[PDB]
Amino acid sequence: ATEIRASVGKMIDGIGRFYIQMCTELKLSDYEGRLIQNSLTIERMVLSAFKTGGPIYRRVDGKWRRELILYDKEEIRRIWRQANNGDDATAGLTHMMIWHSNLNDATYQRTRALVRTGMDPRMCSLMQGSTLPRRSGAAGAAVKGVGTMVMELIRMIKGRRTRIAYERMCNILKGKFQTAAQRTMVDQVRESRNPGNAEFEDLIFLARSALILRGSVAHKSCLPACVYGSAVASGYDFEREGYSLVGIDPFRLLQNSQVYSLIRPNENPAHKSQLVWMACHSAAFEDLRVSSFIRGTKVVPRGKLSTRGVQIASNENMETMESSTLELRSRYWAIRTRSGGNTNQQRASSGQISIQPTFSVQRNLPFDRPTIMAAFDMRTEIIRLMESARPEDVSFQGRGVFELSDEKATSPIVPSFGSYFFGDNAEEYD
Amino acid sequence: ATEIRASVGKMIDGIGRFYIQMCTELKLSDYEGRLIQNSLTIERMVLSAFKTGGPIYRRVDGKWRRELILYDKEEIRRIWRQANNGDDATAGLTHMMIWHSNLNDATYQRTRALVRTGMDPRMCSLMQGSTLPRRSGAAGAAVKGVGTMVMELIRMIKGRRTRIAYERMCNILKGKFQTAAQRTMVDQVRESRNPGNAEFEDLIFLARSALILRGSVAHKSCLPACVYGSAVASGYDFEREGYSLVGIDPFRLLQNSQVYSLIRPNENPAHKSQLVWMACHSAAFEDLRVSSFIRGTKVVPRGKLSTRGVQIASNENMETMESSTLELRSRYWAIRTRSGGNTNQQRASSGQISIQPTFSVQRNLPFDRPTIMAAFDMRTEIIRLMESARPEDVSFQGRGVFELSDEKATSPIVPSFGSYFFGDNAEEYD
Amino acid sequence: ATEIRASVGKMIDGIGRFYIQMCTELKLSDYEGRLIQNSLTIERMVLSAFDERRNKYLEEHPKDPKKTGGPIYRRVDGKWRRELILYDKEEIRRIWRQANNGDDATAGLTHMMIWHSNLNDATYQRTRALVRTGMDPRMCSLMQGSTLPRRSGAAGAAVKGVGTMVMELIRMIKRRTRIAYERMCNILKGKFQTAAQRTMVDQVRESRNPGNAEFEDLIFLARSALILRGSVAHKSCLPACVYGSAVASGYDFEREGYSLVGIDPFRLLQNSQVYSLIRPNENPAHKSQLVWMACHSAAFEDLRVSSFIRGTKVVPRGKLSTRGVQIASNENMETMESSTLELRSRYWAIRTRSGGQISIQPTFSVQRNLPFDRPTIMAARTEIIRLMESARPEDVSFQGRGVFELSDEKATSPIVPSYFFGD
Ligand SMILES: Cc1onc(-c2cccnc2Cl)c1C(=O)N1CCN(c2ccc([N+](=O)[O-])cc2Cl)CC1
Ligand SMILES: Cc1onc(-c2cccnc2Cl)c1C(=O)N1CCN(c2ccc([N+](=O)[O-])cc2Cl)CC1
Ligand SMILES: Cc1onc(-c2cccnc2Cl)c1C(=O)N1CCN(c2ccc([N+](=O)[O-])cc2Cl)CC1
Repeated sequence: ATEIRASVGKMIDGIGRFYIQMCTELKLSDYEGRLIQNSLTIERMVLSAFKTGGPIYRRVDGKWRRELILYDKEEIRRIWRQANNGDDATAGLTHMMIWHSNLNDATYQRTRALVRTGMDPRMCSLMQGSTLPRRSGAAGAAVKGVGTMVMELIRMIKGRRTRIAYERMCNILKGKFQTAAQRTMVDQVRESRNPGNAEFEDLIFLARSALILRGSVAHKSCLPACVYGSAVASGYDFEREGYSLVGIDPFRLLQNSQVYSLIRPNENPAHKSQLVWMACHSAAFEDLRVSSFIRGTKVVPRGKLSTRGVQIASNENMETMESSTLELRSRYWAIRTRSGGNTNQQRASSGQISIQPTFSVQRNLPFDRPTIMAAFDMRTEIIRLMESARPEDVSFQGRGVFELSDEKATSPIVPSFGSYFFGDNAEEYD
Repeated sequence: ATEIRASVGKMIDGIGRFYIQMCTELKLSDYEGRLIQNSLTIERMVLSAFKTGGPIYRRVDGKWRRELILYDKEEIRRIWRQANNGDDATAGLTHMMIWHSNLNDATYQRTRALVRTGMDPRMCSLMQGSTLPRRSGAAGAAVKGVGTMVMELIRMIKGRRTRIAYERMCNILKGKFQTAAQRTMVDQVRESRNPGNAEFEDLIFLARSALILRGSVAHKSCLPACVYGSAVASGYDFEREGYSLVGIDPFRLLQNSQVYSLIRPNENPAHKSQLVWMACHSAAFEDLRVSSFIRGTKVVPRGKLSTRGVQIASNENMETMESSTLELRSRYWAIRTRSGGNTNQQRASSGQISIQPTFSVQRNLPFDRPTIMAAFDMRTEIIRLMESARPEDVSFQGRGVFELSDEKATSPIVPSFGSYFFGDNAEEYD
Repeated sequence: ATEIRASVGKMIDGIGRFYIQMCTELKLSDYEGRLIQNSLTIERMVLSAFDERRNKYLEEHPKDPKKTGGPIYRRVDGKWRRELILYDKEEIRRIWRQANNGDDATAGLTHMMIWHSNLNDATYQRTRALVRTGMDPRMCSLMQGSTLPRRSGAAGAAVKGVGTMVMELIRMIKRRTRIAYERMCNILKGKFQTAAQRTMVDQVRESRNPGNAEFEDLIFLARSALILRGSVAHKSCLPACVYGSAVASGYDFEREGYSLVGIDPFRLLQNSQVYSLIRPNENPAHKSQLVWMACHSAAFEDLRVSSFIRGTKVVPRGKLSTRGVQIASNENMETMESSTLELRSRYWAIRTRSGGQISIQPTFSVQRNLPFDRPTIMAARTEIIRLMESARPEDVSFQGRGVFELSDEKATSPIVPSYFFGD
């Protein structure tokens, strides 16, 4: 707890000090250093370094300008290592990768990659950290969704360190499944010699089941490097105060930060804001209802967002680019979870699924058809188990949201009530 | 294109000139000639002729009066042929039949005819042109729904020109199915010698499948004969301008026309208007949402309509009949389609059917149960195919509605969102 | 002109640059530097150093005369710490001039005084001052700039309300320097929009040895200004930390220009984050309202139009769950928390110095009011009473003019939509 916050606090302090340093080298104004487009470029540089470069955006003569500078990968590596007091500090590096992953999960649908892997494009909610490199951190492995892990394994399926790297991924995936039957099936894929089609068939099954019998996937609020550096510069001490990725800390920091974004002509600044907000709290596949309740303003589906990606291609001309303040604050806050929700328990039920007519009145007589009709080796155990599940089943009982003043999480607020961020395109209306 | 509009333009000009002629014979005032009840009677006469007669409604001494005149079927036939410059002009005749069919599809449910044919009364959406005579036009065959065609075939099943007339109907029905499996099944019904129960069983199957794997059925805006004649009389040239049944033309004409209807005491003139509007654009079984969006005012289900049929039986007394203006104009317009929508393609999917919890918050965890659970000879190919379909699947991508000023259909408007016109009676609430 | 806009941007550059220097001297954190409480102390320091009267006096009557102070605040060992810091006045004066390029630039000092005056009008209704002078405590709404000095510069004089001038005059009447009396009368007359009020204001101006009749005039002349309102300038003057922070981040007010009545101050607060210390039983939202109102001279406005511009409700004073911004020496620092001040707005509006078809002929027999623009048609001591009785609380002003989007930099498309100290 205290020990966790200590190290997390150190790596964020590292990223902070690096950014500030990196910002001075480029002779950037404070405002300019707080432009999200600049942060990502600087973030890109240090990851690429471990020549390199990219677009830097300045405010020259009343108009936005785009230079693109280059640095020695040795020069960058030296700046990173030294900002993290001697050490190579891989931890801060993989933290920036996860922030990039989170934003990629919010910005882009990845059906094109799904169809080549033989996977249902509707499995997107299982795809957390798919753009994240194979053999990422321990932190990376935690953040990767069930679908991400299935997709990595099929690519393998399609130099006997291959054997262990295959076994390493099966165990990662097994750790994520919350039922014994799903876990056992992963053993059968892992135990297999010369992996082929049966294994493919099985992994596609397991992916599908993870939509109802959800896996344990970690979520980490990871902010652009400018937010961290800005704080360090303003006099916040991440090592003395400690820090959390899953507590109030990131919400609290975003409440005291001001980030900017370059915005295109037809784009809506409010919509750009939602995208980066979603990315910041790793909520691309979180129910839109709960996101909305937390943020305070409506969190609208991807297809209704009047916005393109955060990054700006070298194609388009800067002469029409303007700068908006990204709204990243929130009405409430909530603890980020590793849980997938209830996948069994079985204990009791408690509820009502039909009515008994009391009054002679013309009307239909409602009943939960799926549930009533439902009740009439390891594969069937799963089928039988996910068939028992209802969309109405409640997870995270007792758990709620908190006021920004309730930093001890003493008094939770349980909310009362579309849901899919990616369920709103030209092919389907979900 | 130009050639199509040329002939369509001619037959509408024919119907026009006939009506004007027919109106003078009966010494009818222009207003009286634009009474929908009078148009249908005149329409009835020329169809019956190919003695005859029916009720004609006049404005005498401040009250509505009902005479019923008679004509020689030779006299009528002469008036029709000569209004269409020499030719027998069957094309204009079958056009009036389709207008009658459209209005019958909007006015009356036909479950009584469905139960005798051994068909599910819920198949009404497949029943376009069921009141239309067997061996109608080529135009008639196009307008007939899948259920209409199945019902005709069972009646056959229940003089070896019978053999071809059976084969002719199987090929009509086959043309309508958009999948190969459905088409193949029709071959098996057609190839059969001595048609009996297996064929019945099969046709009931095919009808059912056509609710999800919809067939290609044509739709034609066909207006009462008074609307056409009124235009010709006012100086519109249908041959010079050409005409379309599926383009902007009928919408444009309705925007420049004023039709009247006799309305009963308790009836709502707004509701009478919707019925004739639906009939005019062949939209009895079109989604109520899209109808509403096009019309501009709400298109209400049949069971919520405070109106009886357009026609007035010789029973009821005229002394309480009054005359209302039928509102048949529209906010937008749309192209009438021959398509049934997507019945396969299969190519990709793109969407989201579940959520991954990000925040520890008490709530249910939504998922598309039908779709997720779904994925666990020619008959089974169809079952397997319609089981893959979801109510959420989007058809007519890119296609939208148009402003009445956008006659070239250059800039479409894609709308964002009950649905069943006949899903609102004392037995069921759909 | 751009020049008018560039000289205003020059002084904000000065204030900004001065505040930055001051913070480095006080070894303050950036966060600590953006605490409204420190900003005030620092602001209070400069004005004290240039308070020649107090300095001339101290040169005669011995304290530590060369120094000046106030409480600075820091966060130490997880808790806020108040400390009385004493600073050498000459060094403050040097840093001011240096941050204003050798110039003593008293317009920069006056700006900060108007900010404090705006803050004072937001916090306290000043009934005791009013009754002592012999005027109605209800005249509350004409008291803008009353907490300012008598000689306060051109900007300061422009900001002062009608009742402020009246109070100054009555103080003098009840009390070589006939020039000060006559000058203040001109400054009073210039505020009056009607010619009838302007005439009576000259009768008082042109008088030797003013007494009863002159005192009685001003009191009625003030009473009239409640209905027949005066031309009182409203300027958006922000805490020095706001300006300091912007300069520090790289905003160039001289180059970019700046106004106190345009969109500028609204834009700045949109890109600012100001903190306040907050007592245990205080609503941070209500403190924020208070400072927001003080920022935009909004104290005596209609609450409705203030709410409409703001976005959230602008609750009246006696229903506001917060006390003053400053913290007294007797207050317990161990209970102090610091919070963000939400000072952003939904729309913006120009800040005024000010205080076709005329009728309708009915066509349809329908129950309704048959409206007519009362002023235009009808405008064709006793005259004052007549004018006051003629006017109605439902008659509209600033016709056509509305509010603008934050995105609408120019005055393109306006949007056409109560007592803060109400009993
Ligand atoms: C004024 C003012 O002056 N010094 C401070 C100040 C500075 C440092 C520590 N504590 C304080 Cl109080 C201050 C202030 O009120 N702050 C600054 C830091 N804030 C913050 C709180 C939590 C998180 N987090 O969890 O990431 C991030 C941030 Cl930046 C809270 C708001
Ligand atoms: C006045 C006025 O005088 N002559 C005309 C006039 C007459 C003939 C042709 N063009 C024109 Cl402009 C006119 C006019 O404005 N009309 C009349 C015909 N209209 C119409 C347009 C389309 C369709 N259609 O597609 O079936 C039907 C109809 Cl009736 C449009 C409105
Ligand atoms: C990113 C980013 O990088 N450089 C700038 C930048 C910096 C300086 C000038 N212009 C710009 Cl655009 C920038 C940005 O978008 N800003 C900073 C300044 N802002 C601002 C706008 C108006 C007023 N005012 O009227 O007082 C005050 C302020 Cl501080 C608007 C938001």
